[PDB]
Amino acid sequence: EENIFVMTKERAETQDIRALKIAILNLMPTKQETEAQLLRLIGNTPLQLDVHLLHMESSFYKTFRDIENEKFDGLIITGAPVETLSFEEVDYWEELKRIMEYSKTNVTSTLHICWGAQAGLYHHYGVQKYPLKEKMFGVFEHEVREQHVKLLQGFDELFFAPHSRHTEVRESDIREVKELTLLANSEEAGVHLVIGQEGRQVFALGHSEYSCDTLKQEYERDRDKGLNIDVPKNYFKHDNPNEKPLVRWRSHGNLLFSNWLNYYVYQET
Amino acid sequence: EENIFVMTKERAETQDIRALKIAILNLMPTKQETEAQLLRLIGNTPLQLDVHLLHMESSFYKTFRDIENEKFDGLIITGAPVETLSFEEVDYWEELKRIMEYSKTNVTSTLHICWGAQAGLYHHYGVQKYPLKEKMFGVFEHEVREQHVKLLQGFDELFFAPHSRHTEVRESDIREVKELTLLANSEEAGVHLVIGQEGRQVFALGHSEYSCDTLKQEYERDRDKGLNIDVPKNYFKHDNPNEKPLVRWRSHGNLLFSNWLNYYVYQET
Repeated sequence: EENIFVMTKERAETQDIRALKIAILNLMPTKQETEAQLLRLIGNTPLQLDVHLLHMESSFYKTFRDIENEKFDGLIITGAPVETLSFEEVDYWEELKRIMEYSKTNVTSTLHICWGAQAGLYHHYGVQKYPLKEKMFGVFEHEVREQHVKLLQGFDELFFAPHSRHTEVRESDIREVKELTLLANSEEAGVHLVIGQEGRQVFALGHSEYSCDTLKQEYERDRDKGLNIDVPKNYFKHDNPNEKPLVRWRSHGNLLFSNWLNYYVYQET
Repeated sequence: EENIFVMTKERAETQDIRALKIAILNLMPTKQETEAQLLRLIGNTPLQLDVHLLHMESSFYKTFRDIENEKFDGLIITGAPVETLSFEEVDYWEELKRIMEYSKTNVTSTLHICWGAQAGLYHHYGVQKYPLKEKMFGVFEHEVREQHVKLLQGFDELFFAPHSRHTEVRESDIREVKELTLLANSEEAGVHLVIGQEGRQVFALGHSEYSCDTLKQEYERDRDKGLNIDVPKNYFKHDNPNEKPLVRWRSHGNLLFSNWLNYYVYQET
């Protein structure tokens, strides 16, 4: 045949797509590290992003007051160093409730990380947290629990993710809630990824956003405070803290944030 | 402060980038499956791709004759069912030599898969292949051997990839070649990813392009021919062939092809 056809994979015409409006609520005291991590991870999209930084009310930062009449495509609520308290004992609990209630109506998809996820689950769905006898601490094997869920687009069926917490939510408590769907659990570490109301909320209980040495730094920090803490599991070679950490969770951290931004924060029509 | 700044991750301005010209040389007899797999995998880029299908000389297909005066951004040379023969005994060896020589000068980066990789290594660098006493067959853990190599951008330090072959190349033989750099090996399966001349050639000895049931189909095909073949390793749960395969290699198959296309096939200036 004289005229041969070619296969053309059409370029992504994202040029004319309106920028995604994204807010990050950093509840951390070690503010800079978290911000940097999340900023790298949301680079995982060809789309343009306007990132608004927020914090509580006890110069790039705003408060809920400044945005309560605004709408966002996405919101990230980080973890916080308050997990051993009852939710209501946390100083800023009432302001956090206003933000989370606001998120139902004014944010397309809100991503909750670690304690922020527990807070979101508790407030929105009544899921309680519970103390662990020792810290769930290391990198753990997870398994995908749902097929054909956009958030898990491209995930390996088995994948690694870090956890760092002295508390937990229980699979059984999440199972009871119709509006929740369990996406990824670990035989050892339990619940990691959960989605609520079709992605209206995304909850990540582990710390997929962690960078290379985060667990290492936490280990040494706690060890120096004189805490009795074990080496993070499946992190150091031979459990030797002088060794370079093994990074097995990087790819699925990128996939999580990329799929969130691409399929949940961005909506068509 | 009255004027708060926002962080903006700028959208990828790939709109005005010329389409990447890519050729796929399918040496397989089971032609359609391979083509489909590779086509899905090269969808992993926001860039536009013109894909030209080629085959040997013993309607979307062309031959080397049609393109010998052309230049390509990228070329994929698949594997083939001829691994037990000496390279020179393979019917189309001489035409394949012309193509591979052509690739040095007329293709920016050529990706070689499985036997195609052995052929490329042998022809370009004198690396010989050797018979295995039993088939290297299953999904295997690999480790990254080089930091800061674009092809391994976003890779976990440990990752899974399939192998399916009764022959091998040896790490030591690859080590001797200055123009070759070993990127990923496996304690069990040996050499997987190698790069030659700064990405001018990329060699993948394993089969990261394999889809879910490929190893399953091969197992049953060989078992039915009356061959004595073991269950693929780390593939079926409990080594039970009636079970759904475990897919641990999907993410790094996508990363491989995405990084190849983005950082080796596409060049600036």
